[PDB]
Formats: sequence, C-alpha cells, structure tokens
Amino acid sequence: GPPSGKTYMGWWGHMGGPKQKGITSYAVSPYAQKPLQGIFHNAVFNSFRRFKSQFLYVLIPAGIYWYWWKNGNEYNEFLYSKAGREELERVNV
Amino acid sequence: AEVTQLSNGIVVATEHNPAHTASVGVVFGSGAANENPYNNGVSNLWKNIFLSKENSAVAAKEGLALSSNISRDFQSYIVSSLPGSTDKSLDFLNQSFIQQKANLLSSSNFEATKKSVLKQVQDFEDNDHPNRVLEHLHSTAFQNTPLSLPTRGTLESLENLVVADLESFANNHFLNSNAVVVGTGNIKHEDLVNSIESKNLSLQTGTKPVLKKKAAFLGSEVRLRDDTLPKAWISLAVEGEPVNSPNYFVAKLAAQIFGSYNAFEPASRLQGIKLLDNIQEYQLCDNFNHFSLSYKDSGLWGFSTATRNVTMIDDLIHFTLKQWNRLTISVTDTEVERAKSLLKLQLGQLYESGNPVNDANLLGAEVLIKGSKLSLGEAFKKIDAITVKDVKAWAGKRLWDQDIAIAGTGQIEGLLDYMRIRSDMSMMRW
Repeated sequence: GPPSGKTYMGWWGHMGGPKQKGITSYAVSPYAQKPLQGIFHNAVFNSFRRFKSQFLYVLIPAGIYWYWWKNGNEYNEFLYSKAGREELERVNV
Repeated sequence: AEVTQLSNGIVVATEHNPAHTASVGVVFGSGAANENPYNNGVSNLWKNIFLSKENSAVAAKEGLALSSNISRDFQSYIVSSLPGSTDKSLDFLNQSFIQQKANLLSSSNFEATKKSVLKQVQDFEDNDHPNRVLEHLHSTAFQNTPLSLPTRGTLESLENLVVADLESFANNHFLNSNAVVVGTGNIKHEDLVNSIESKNLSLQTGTKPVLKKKAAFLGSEVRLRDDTLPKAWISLAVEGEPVNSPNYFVAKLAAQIFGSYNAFEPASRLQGIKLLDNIQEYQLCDNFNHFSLSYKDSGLWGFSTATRNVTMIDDLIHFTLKQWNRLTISVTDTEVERAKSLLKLQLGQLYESGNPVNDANLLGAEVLIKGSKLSLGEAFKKIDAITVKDVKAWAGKRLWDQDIAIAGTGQIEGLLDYMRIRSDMSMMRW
C-alpha cells in the first residue's frame, strides 16, 4: 500500500503526542475492589452537583422560551373567543 | 553432599568442601521486609558501613575480604579468608559486631557512607531500568505490606536516616535468636563450632524482634512511562509460591519451560520454546526472562522483558500470556521433560559455584527459615517426580484467570490497559 497524509492521531506506540516523562500512574484490578458501591455515602452527594452549575444555563433559556410561548398562546385563545372577536377583527387582516 | 547444623547459645551451620578459600559470616533473619516506609534503606545503609573504607583496611591487612548482602527476608555480613586463617575471620566478625558497634557509627564515617549510598541509589533509579522495574513490581504487587519495600531503600527515607536509626534497628534486629553464623569453603564443622564456643557471652540473648503483618498480593499496576528512554522495559507477575511450599519446585519448573531468551545470541533463538516461534517473526523484543521469586510470606511468578519494538508491545504480552494459558490445558510431556533437565542444570550451577560467598548466602537463607539446607541431590529427586499433571494443577491455582502485577518504564504507550492484559490470563470455552 501507498502512504497517506499526516493526521493528528497515530496509533499505539506513536499516538502523536508530546514526549511524556515524570508522570507515574497506579491502578488496582477491578477484582480487588468492593462489589460496586460508590453511589450512596461517597458518590450520592457528589452527583447532581453536575447539573447545579449547568442548571442556570439551561433553565433561563428554557424559562424565557416557555414564558414566550405560553404567553402568546393565551393571546391566540383570547382572540378566538367572543371576548376578543373585536380585538381579533382588528389585529387579523 | 554435607550440610551440618548445630545449636549452642546461638545457632551455627556449615558446609565444607575442600576447594580454595573459606568464608564465615553472620546472616540475620531480618531484612528489607522488616523495615518501615520512613526508615526504609537502613539495612542497605548498614551494608555500606560494614563495607566502609575504615573497616575494609582493617580486614585487608589481616588478609580478609568483606562481602555484605541485603535482601527482603534476610541480611548477611560475610568475611572471606584462606583455609587456615579461619580464626582470623571470627576475630574480625566479632570485633565489628561487638567492639566496633560504637566505632564506625562515628560521624565523618557515617556521613561519608551515607553520601555514598545516596548517590549509589540515585544512580540505580536513573540507570538500572530492568532491576528498577522489578523493584517496582514488588512495590505494587505487595503494596502497603512488608514485601513492598525496595531493598536499597527509598531515596527520601534514606536522607532522613541518622545514626540513631541504624542503632535502633541493630538493637532490635541483630539478635541472638534472629541470627545464624555460617561457614562455607573448606573449613570443617568442628573447627568453627568450637572457635565460636571459645569466647562465651551472649549479647542481647533472650530478646525477640518486633513482629508484624503477613505480606499479601494485590492485582495492580505501576507505569513509570518515560518517552525519552530508547526501549520499553516491563515485568509482569502473579502471586507465586513462598519458600517451603508444596509447589516450590513445580512453580520453578514452569518458569524454566518458557525460560530466558536473548534475541541477539544465535543459540538462544534455537531453543525448544514454542513461544519463540511467535516472537521471532517480527522480533517482538530484545530479551526476556521468566522467574519464580520465593520468599517467606509470598512470591512472584511471571516474567521480565525489554523491547525496542514499541508499536507491537501488545503482541509481546499477547503471545507470552497465551503460552502461560497452555500450562493449564495443553502443556506437553516433552515440555515438562526439557524443563527438568534445564532446571537441574541451572539449579546445580547455582549451588555448585566456585565462590563460598554465594554458597553462604544460600545456606543461611535456607536454614534461617526451614532450619536446614535441602541437599541438591534431594532436589533432583523432587524435580524428576513432577508430572505434566502436577504443572497443570499448579497453573490452575496460580495462573489461570488470576490477578496480575504490572510494572513498566520507558516507551510503554503501547502496553495496553490492565483489564486488557488481565483478560488474557484465560481462554474461551464451551
């Protein structure tokens, strides 16, 4: 096979990153670990805090939008009822 | 054969075989495994004062040679001499372990000794990668347990150590009950036992050393990745068998099956090892060696290796582990036979060496645990007994689908995750 263009990701042994030195990682076999606890006592009061920060970024836009819809939605309802058959005939055509 | 052992006030053991010189030395049943994270490297620190220039000249004039050894399970201080000067030795051993237990530790010598091992250990961690990786293999395989302490001791706990620590250790460990004086070379048994019983006394008799907590294995890994290194050294093992174990030899024979290999030495590539077919097609590594490290509490069975083929490490491990799988399901008869012949061979060259300082370290360590040395002839009897069936049972307990310890340094980006390697410990079945 022929060569190919230079990508920004190789493969095991030459992944294309910076030379690493001084970093030492340690890990233990999943077999020597407690039969999957974590949640409740350690990672139960840690969760949801990961949507306490973000919450305002979603909520406000969702707020602004739900209000806008609900609001103009009520105006439709009014316009197409006796109470607004006059307002309607005005703002229609 | 020989090997004789007698008590007194202390316990003595000798093995004489008329050769050249003869060495006598005190071997203590405590070592690296009896240290703490913060006092670690104290024994390696004693080893260097005993071998200090100050003490070395005192024995050199007298015509003696000093040899010290620091291990996990034990410690040893040995003095070599001519066959006749067998008394010149004991008068030095005793002078340094009784009279000079106030000298030597004198500043100007301790500071000189300490600055020298602090460099000695700094050289080791910067250069001797294979042994460093192995040291870390113990470090993680037995982490937070006695066996996890590196013999040379850490570089930090070392520079915090002062004379007091040396003394405290000596007073707590160098004791009558936790010691064995040995004599190998050509010196007779009755010559030593009496020369020792000449000057009576005890020196801290009736005193026992502080005990601890039994060493244990843990499936884990430590990856000291260094991309600036030209190779990738890696060691990998499982929980082995401790000395004085039913399978002490069965386990040692299994390692001999896969043995050792040097890709550059023509004869090595011709060996009768099935694995060598898989590893030579794309030259997966420069070398590798299988071992069966045994100790008092536990052990490590696995292999070490160095490789320049950094992009195919995953296959080195793959093939190597697929072979280990064979010991549980398909190890052939001739594979076992070949192992015996080669086990006996390398086992013999170990015991039958032309250097008593080796023989001493072998006699001491054994009698310091089982209280007697197993005759080489007795070993061969056990080795030849071992059947294919034996190897499989051992592999079924020790090797098949068991946790593992991994350690590596250099370009190890290609060494896949723990779980990937761990998986290869077995094979699919119906």
